[PDB]
Amino acid sequence: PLMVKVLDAVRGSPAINVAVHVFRKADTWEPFASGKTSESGELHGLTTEEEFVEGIYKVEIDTPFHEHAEVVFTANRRYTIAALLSPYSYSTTAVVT
Amino acid sequence: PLMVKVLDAVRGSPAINVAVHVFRKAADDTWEPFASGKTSESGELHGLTTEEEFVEGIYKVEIDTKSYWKALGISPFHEHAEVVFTANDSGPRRYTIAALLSPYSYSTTAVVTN
Amino acid sequence: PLMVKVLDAVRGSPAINVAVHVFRKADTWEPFASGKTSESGELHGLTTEEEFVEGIYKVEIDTPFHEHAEVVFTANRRYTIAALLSPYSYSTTAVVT
Amino acid sequence: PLMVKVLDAVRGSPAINVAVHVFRKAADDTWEPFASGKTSESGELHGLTTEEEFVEGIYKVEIDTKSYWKALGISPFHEHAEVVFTANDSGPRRYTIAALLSPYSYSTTAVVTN
Repeated sequence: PLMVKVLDAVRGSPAINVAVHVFRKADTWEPFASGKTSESGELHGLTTEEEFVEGIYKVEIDTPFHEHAEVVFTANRRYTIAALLSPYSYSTTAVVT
Repeated sequence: PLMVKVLDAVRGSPAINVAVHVFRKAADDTWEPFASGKTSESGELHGLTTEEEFVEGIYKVEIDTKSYWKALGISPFHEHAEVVFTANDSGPRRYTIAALLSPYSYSTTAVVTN
Repeated sequence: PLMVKVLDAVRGSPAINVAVHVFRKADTWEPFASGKTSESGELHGLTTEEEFVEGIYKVEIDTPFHEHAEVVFTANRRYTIAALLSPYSYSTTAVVT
Repeated sequence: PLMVKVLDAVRGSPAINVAVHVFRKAADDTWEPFASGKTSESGELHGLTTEEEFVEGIYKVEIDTKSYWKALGISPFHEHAEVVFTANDSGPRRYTIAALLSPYSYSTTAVVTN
């Protein structure tokens, strides 16, 4: 029900072996799921539909400048959270089907 | 030293009266409130901080986009647009966080000057 | 060797049934390939590796404001041209593997 | 009535001295040269046209990004960043084309004011 795809805007490639942390809003953040992006820049199998209940979720992407993406959304369909990384910028898109 | 500029990609206009919250990471890893405001008619927010108070650290900028879109009659995806970055670790710099907003997508760009 | 994916940033969905025209630089533009995006917002089978030779290509995406994406690049790997559409903005990303 | 602003997402800075070419579609569907210039130290380009000459029509803005990146020591994907749009079909408006550049990605946003 939830997938994450990370792309590298400098190289035009998947961002590989990037640590991704997913949190669910308790109201502090409690760890929900995590992994490292694959060769395709993807992270699948983070959760099941049974455990991916309604609530607020945060996707953190931990890769001369340090910045960090934090994607916060209400969920519950299938969700793809895409992020495109640059040294001084990122973009994120949600595809909900 | 710290400003925020927000554009609306649905209207092709500045995003006006968008709430922005800035936090700074404290030594014990909590987020302390640092500054807040709302964007002007030009989609800009100035006066968040002074050079004295904007010390080296890790800062989190949250742009309250859900409230913005809903007031426009759009049901958006994200709660906020958010970015975390390290500031002033090579001495004082001036930072503009430039955000481009769509209901299901956003970008945040740091424009850093010396 | 060449695929195109179109997304809708207002709806968080594939952009479906959007006409896409591909041109190759002759130096005017001559039609190289075209189609309409599928249910997944994708356009596959535009060309074969044999015919996708080195050169300059242009991908045109024809969907109170009218604007139009034109993505121009030198090719020749596999190329994914992604575009994300908004009423007054678009983004495009190239993933080359 | 027509300005261009360009940011560099690799350097987190304005994109300076980037060539920009604007074209207008003629009645017989050819593209006629309309205006050109280079961005300033602030990444901005003004003075492309006057209100008189910026009539209703379809305009194409090309930002010469390949030359820009290569001078920086980056091998980019695109030849240019390009956008085609209809201008002034509801009477005169002022347009800013705001571009955000990375080697393998860009966005172009029209900020339209009355």
